[PDB]
Amino acid sequence: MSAIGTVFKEHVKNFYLIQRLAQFQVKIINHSNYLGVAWELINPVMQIMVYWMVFGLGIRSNAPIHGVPFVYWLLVGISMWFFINQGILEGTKAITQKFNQVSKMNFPLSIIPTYIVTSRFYGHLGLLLLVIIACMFTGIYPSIHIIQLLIYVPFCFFLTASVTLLTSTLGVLVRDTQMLMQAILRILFYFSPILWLPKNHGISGLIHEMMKYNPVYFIAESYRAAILYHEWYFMDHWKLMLYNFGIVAIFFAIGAYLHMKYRDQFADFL
Amino acid sequence: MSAIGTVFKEHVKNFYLIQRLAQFQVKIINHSNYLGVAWELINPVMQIMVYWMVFGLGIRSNAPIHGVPFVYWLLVGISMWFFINQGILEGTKAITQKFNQVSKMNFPLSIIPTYIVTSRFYGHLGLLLLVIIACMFTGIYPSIHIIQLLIYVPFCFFLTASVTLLTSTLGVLVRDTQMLMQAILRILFYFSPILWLPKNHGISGLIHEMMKYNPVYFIAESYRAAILYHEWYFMDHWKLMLYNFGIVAIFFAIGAYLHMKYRDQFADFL
Amino acid sequence: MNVSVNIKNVTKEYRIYRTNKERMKDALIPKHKNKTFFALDDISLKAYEGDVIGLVGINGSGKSTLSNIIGGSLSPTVGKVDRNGEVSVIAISAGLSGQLTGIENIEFKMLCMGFKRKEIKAMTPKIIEFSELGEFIYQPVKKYSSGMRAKLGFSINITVNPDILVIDEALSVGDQTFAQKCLDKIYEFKEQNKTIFFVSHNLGQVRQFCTKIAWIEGGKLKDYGELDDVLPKYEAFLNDFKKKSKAEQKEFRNKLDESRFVIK
Amino acid sequence: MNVSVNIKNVTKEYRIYRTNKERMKDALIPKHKNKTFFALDDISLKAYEGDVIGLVGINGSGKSTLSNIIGGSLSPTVGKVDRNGEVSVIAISAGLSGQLTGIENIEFKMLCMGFKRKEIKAMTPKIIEFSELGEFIYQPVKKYSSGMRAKLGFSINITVNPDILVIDEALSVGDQTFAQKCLDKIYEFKEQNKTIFFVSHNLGQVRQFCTKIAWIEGGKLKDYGELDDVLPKYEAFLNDFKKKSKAEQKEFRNKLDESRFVIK
Ligand SMILES: CCCCCCCCCCC(CCCCCCCCCC)(CO[C@@H]1O[C@H](CO)[C@@H](O[C@H]2O[C@H](CO)[C@@H](O)[C@H](O)[C@H]2O)[C@H](O)[C@H]1O)CO[C@@H]1O[C@H](CO)[C@@H](O[C@H]2O[C@H](CO)[C@@H](O)[C@H](O)[C@H]2O)[C@H](O)[C@H]1O
Ligand SMILES: CCCCCCCCCCC(CCCCCCCCCC)(CO[C@@H]1O[C@H](CO)[C@@H](O[C@H]2O[C@H](CO)[C@@H](O)[C@H](O)[C@H]2O)[C@H](O)[C@H]1O)CO[C@@H]1O[C@H](CO)[C@@H](O[C@H]2O[C@H](CO)[C@@H](O)[C@H](O)[C@H]2O)[C@H](O)[C@H]1O
Ligand SMILES: Cc1c(CC(=O)N2CCC[C@@H]2C(=O)O)c(=O)oc2c(C)c3occ(-c4ccc(Cl)cc4)c3cc12
Ligand SMILES: Cc1c(CC(=O)N2CCC[C@@H]2C(=O)O)c(=O)oc2c(C)c3occ(-c4ccc(Cl)cc4)c3cc12
Ligand SMILES: Nc1ncnc2c1ncn2[C@@H]1O[C@H](COP(=O)(O)OP(=O)(O)OP(O)(O)=S)[C@@H](O)[C@H]1O
Ligand SMILES: Nc1ncnc2c1ncn2[C@@H]1O[C@H](COP(=O)(O)OP(=O)(O)OP(O)(O)=S)[C@@H](O)[C@H]1O
Ligand SMILES: [Mg+2]
Ligand SMILES: [Mg+2]
Repeated sequence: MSAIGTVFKEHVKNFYLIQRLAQFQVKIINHSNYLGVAWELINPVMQIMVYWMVFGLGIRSNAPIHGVPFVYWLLVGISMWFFINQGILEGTKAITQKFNQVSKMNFPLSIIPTYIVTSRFYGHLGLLLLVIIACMFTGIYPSIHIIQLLIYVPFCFFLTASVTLLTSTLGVLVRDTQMLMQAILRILFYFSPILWLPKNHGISGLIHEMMKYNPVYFIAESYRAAILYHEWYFMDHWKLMLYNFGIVAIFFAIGAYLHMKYRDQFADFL
Repeated sequence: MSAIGTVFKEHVKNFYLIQRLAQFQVKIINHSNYLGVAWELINPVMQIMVYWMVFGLGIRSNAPIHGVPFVYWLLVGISMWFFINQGILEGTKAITQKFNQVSKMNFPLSIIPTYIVTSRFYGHLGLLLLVIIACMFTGIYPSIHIIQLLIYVPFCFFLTASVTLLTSTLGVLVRDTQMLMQAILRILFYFSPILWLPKNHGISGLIHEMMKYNPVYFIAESYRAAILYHEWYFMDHWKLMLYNFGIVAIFFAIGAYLHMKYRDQFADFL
Repeated sequence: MNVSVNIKNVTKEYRIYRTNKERMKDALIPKHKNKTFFALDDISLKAYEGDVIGLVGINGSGKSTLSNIIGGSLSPTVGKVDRNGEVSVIAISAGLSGQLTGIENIEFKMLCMGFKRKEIKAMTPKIIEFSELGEFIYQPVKKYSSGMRAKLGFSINITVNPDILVIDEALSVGDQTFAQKCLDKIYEFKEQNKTIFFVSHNLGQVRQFCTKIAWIEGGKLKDYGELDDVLPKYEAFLNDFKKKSKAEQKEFRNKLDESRFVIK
Repeated sequence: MNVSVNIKNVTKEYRIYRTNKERMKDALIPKHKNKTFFALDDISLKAYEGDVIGLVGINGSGKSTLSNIIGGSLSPTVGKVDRNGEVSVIAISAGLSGQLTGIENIEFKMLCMGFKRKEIKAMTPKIIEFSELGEFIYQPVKKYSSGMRAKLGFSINITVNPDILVIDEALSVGDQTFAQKCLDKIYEFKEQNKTIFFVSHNLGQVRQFCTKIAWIEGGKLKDYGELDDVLPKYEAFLNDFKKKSKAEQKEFRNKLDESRFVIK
């Protein structure tokens, strides 16, 4: 109860500092490139292209899903994945990499993974705007339902942030954690509706039911409902919403407790 | 002609130094892990597992290829890919990362990417021995044809090394190179016989003919011929052998020329 | 007067390992005993407002550990430290990034130190004037020389106004002209009746700056008191040590390191 | 006697950029002109065997650039350097890894310096004896203190036997007992009639060690000659500089930096 309050207060009091440090990190990462920050959009785009040639052209022989061309289905479904992947992979390393620069200073230590996540949220927002603009050429124009994004884009961010708040502490105590996530994230990519849709009513039915326990399922399906299908997603799937809210709350609580329990001895493990 | 001679002499005179520095690098990379160097085998194994559940169980419904179970086909075909991927991805960064430590000393600079490649060749050799042992449980025992590996395991190494000798120089002059390879290597993974076999005689026939211009095609097919099919591979495909030898020679020549042209001004670009 | 810093029974221990099997066995088994190294051992001293205290001792004595424990960046294994007031540390190179320019580095480091946006905006021009870089304030710090990096770090760092200050082996930086500026700033800092902890090997600087001496030997507090009663004793010990043979010095160091290691 | 180092018309230039568009336009267009900064400008001096030469000047003068160009780690834009003999540089912290132990670091650094395996095996025990670490030779260097890291680096590095030696602002390290050892080693190095280049701000050390003085001002060679004819002149200039006002010093520095920048 005190750990949650401390972490919440530290994050609420330092909004401007989080944004500024995220911007400085984006500047530092792309310093020597000739193109600069443009790579923050170029790298995610190329990866989508390959994924269209393998799973759309090769497999599926370019077959539409649910009355929509496969290219736009995949485009709307995959826009948030690079943010999640990179945000978790670097938020797990954040404290180990950045503790010594601020240790002598009096600094709110719980905001270190959060600004590392924000530096990737910027590129996610740019890509999502590009995707919405690109969807207008086929004839899919924004509707009233697009307002749902005001709940769905924030939630995604929160989810990622909560995970890092745990995996930053675990990564200081035990370094092997950094090697485990690489294997876990891959499982979360292929067992999700980003590239394919399970058949249901069969041996694929159990796989579908298990897939519904992945939060990426809810994220991709809600984005598609807001942008492509013109539907109010929560009018049929509020139980998944409650399940995912519970997941985020559990991750945040455990991460806050562990972080406030071990933060004073971080110099021992580093 | 002088650049080739200089690079060749520098590599030939320093075999022991290359091996020692590769071992020190392997020690440095895994320092804080509880398991230690065991991860050098654990990480490649897990990635194979996922690739078996997605492409073997999901797609293909577990269908054999060429009279062999799919699991062993994939296992023999994928054993060298992690070495190639990691070796190129870190050999591109080697000089940028390690120039300043040896610049004041009189050091053979052309061997910096090579020992970074050797540090990954160690784990490749361990995984290949494990794969050969695992193939004995089904009833596939070593034959005389296994001696072909004495030509095929070295060639793979040479190929990787040659590429880095170019991409280490290009990565110092232009940093954006480091972002391009990530996208190129992915194309080289899916357009290869590691996971699938093209149909031929059709629209897939042109894809097969283009795929034969990938060196990974020759590497995987030669490994499988030596270990699985009990065949002398060069008795039907010596033209592919000559093509790949020419490729390696071209890469080595261009890399040596550029490296000896720019090495004296590496401090400007760094 | 009033106690500003109060240190009571501060102890710092470390665990020494040879192979990964030892480390794992200690991590798992609760009873497993191993070698333990005492970096500090039962340090107690009371500091008052306006006291300048200089830390003296040979290599490996434990003065950086004590100044980190006072600074708040490190925690005792046993005992406790009570601070009355805000604490700051002079670490000039900490927040500098070679990718950023000098102007950007000023804001980055001032943000990491805890300043607010309005203060950063107000005090940037004075820092730029002090550092005396000129045009190179508009260039990445990786294009600087060593003296210019030190000058920028010092100029950013000297803008704090704490109640307790900790300095670790850097009183002045740069060429002969910058050193006088740095010394004048430090003397002004002393004038305002602030508590200062100072770690150095320059005994002339210690004689002209500090007022108390803390002698650290083998992780222990050998002596503590006024400068003119304690510094001559350390100097006499130092002059006696140079007059021994090599075997005597090796024996002294081995005897010192014997008491610091214990199996438990 | 015999010329050992011969420097002829050495010039070093750098290109100054403000935005990425400028950098790209310069990279593409062959005629594009930009600002250019002259770090060095037409340096010529002849060194003889047995000469100890001390480099003096204010911050940003260009002595590290000259010692890197002599050392071989940097290349001139114009001119040439002729060396007669093998060249070594004292850079103690270069090859040390915090992940490795001390014993491993000895071999790693000696390999990077160019030694053969048999020599490394033969000279490891003497280095271990010199560094005086004791048991901590079996521990990772990241568990050391600063003095012990410096002592290990110096002990590894002092084992070279070159014809030309370059030292950049480190004559002795450690506490009061180690400094005498380091100074004795450096004096032995001078005794063997070896050419030494030395960069420092300590003018007493320069007076007691060097025999020639090279004065660097604004990237140029102000003067060069015997110690007793040149060092008093630099000291007189230095004492005159402290007696100007702040505006006069700013004007002097601005005038100096004016001549170093040129559009071309
Ligand atoms: C592939 C897998 C391989 C194996 C995986 C690793 C096996 C476990 C390794 C144990 C480990 C990882 C964290 C484990 C739990 C984290 C997950 C939690 C759940 C996640 C969902 C910490 O383990 C924790 O150590 C804490 C010590 O702070 C201790 O805290 C509290 O305990 C009580 C209440 O628990 C409470 O009364 C007590 O007051 C607390 O201290 C915890 O109880 C204990 O669990 C790391 O090992 C640690 O290494 C440290 C030196 O770096 C070392 O500290 C130092 O202490 C002295 C001060 O200088 C000095 O002697 C040394 O410097 C060193 O000795 C720790 O002693 C050692 O333990
Ligand atoms: C996403 C893409 C974005 C755009 C991509 C980049 C566009 C090109 C950028 C050009 C670039 C990349 C290499 C390009 C070719 C490499 C691939 C080859 C083929 C691969 C299959 C080098 O370009 C090369 O520069 C060489 C300079 O050494 C020059 O060498 C030879 O030229 C003649 C014979 O060519 C020969 O007579 C001549 O003697 C050689 O000097 C080459 O001709 C020239 O091509 C990098 O830019 C460089 O930046 C350097 C400062 O870091 C800068 O050097 C410094 O020089 C002064 C000394 O201090 C000083 O003033 C400054 O310190 C600085 O100015 C270079 O001047 C500048 O050029
Ligand atoms: C088609 C395909 C199967 C299916 C396959 O091969 N299977 C599984 C059981 C039935 C069928 C067979 O028996 O052949 C696969 O698994 O991976 C692939 C990868 C990894 C692929 O990367 C690239 C392509 C591709 C891209 C463009 C174009 Cl124009 C054409 C191709 C591509 C196709 C497949
Ligand atoms: C089957 C499958 C298609 C094929 C598919 O969906 N297609 C393409 C055209 C025809 C058919 C369809 O119309 O449904 C695909 O593309 O990706 C997949 C990914 C990315 C997958 O990751 C994991 C599985 C999986 C693993 C185990 C088990 Cl036991 C079951 C599953 C998996 C299957 C597919
Ligand atoms: N993580 C660590 N594990 C074990 N021992 C350590 C660790 N950090 C420091 N020590 C030891 O603790 C002792 C005190 O070190 P310090 O306090 O850093 O040195 P110091 O007294 O300041 O002397 P200097 O800086 O070399 S002049 C030394 O024996 C160090 O080797
Ligand atoms: N990469 C670079 N690009 C542009 N200017 C540079 C670069 N490296 C160094 N300089 C400048 O070159 C000049 C000479 O620098 P140095 O020779 O390193 O300094 P110094 O003369 O040794 O004086 P110190 O070390 O600060 S006492 C300075 O004005 C530097 O800012
Ligand atoms: Mg210290
Ligand atoms: Mg310098």
